[PDB]
Amino acid sequence: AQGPVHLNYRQKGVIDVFLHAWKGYRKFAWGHDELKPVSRSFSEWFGLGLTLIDALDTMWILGLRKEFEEARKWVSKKLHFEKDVDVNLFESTIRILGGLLSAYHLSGDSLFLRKAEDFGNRLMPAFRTPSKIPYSDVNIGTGVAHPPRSDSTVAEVTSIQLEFRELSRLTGDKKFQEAVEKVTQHIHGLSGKKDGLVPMFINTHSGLFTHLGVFTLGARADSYYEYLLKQWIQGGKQETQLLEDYVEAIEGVRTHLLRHSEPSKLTFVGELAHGRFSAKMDHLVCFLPGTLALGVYHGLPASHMELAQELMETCYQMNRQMETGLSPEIVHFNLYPQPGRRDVEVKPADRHNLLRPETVESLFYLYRVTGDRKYQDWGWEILQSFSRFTRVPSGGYSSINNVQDPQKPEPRDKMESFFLGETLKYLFLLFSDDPNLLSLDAYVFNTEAHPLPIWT
Ligand SMILES: [Ca+2]
Repeated sequence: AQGPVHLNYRQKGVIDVFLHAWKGYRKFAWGHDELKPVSRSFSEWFGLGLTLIDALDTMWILGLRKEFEEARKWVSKKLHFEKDVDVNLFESTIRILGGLLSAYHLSGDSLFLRKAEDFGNRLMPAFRTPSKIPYSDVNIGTGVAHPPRSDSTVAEVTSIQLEFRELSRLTGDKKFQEAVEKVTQHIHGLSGKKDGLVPMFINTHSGLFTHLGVFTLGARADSYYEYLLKQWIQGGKQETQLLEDYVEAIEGVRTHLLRHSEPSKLTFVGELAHGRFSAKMDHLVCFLPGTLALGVYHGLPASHMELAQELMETCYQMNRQMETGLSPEIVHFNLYPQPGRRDVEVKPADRHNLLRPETVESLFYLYRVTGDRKYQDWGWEILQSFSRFTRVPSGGYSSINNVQDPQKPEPRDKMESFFLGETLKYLFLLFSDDPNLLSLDAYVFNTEAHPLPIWT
């Protein structure tokens, strides 16, 4: 139990956490999608070693080469896509394809690229629709795609571009990029948006937005905005339409979803349903200050930086206002000026924490762009909370049901793959004082924290 001497104490700490988490995966869920830390068991979503693949690049970046080699062997011998299983196009793309692509780039091991190309081909049947807008699910073994148990969600079909574009770039096979870019282009000219803000669903037959008039930056839409900017960055900042749509969208957020709480005036993003504003902010929305800061770094308006800094503070508060120091799934703010009234309110139904990375993810970007060490300090505090309230003695960490009860957080007995793929990776990078480590200038992270090279 020892780590490299050159590591500053905070990265060192992240590694200790990763090791305790991995200890659980190896002992009770090796080769399985997710670990059930409490019951020392495991769960299967796709049956593709999800946690392992999602953690490949994180292990490499943390210098856990021994563990990486071991995981590599499993991919080499146990990973088989010749399976009769339905997978979500979006979910499998960001974790499996994205994870394999990053692993390939960091290790230089062709195995990961071979698996990526295999997986990518099995996903293509999803685009066989009248509109070319892909179905939500696709059976990687039978080759048949189909809608949800309905239309497809907008964020899902517009948050797979980074991965598909890179696969085409590496293989020379243009079908991946062309299919994915068709979607992006179709969305670009689609009416039904509200100043850049997009609806949550789109019909695969008509190719039109559905559930019109309802807008959120949380689930079903969050990554759409994220990928407009990241694709532009990935392509060497030459695709102006992407930039324009992004800039328009941020203005749309300002004009329609941005409000301030009372009495502290915390800047937050709410939801809009047919003209009615809802002061409801899912933790998922905390990806925004990071994306905003990332844009500023690449030449976007300084107003984006002000907004970034304000939302980072709010996100930080969503975490720190809780008794465990961990943000709940959803937070309701107050617009009603009332003396004794606070700003943050959480409904008993939304007090869970699934070990989400959104806050630490944005801390990473805010730090890289501003250089303010307070963002590192904030991340260290959140890590402490994960260690104190989610740690499972036998190994691993678990999502919890009550973020407001430090005496009884109530483990849900589940470690999501993104805890190791995203949360611990962003924290490790946040604590790095080397701006050249996965520089914002040379790499762009997909929505599951898998770095991809910026095209030259
Ligand atoms: Ca994400």
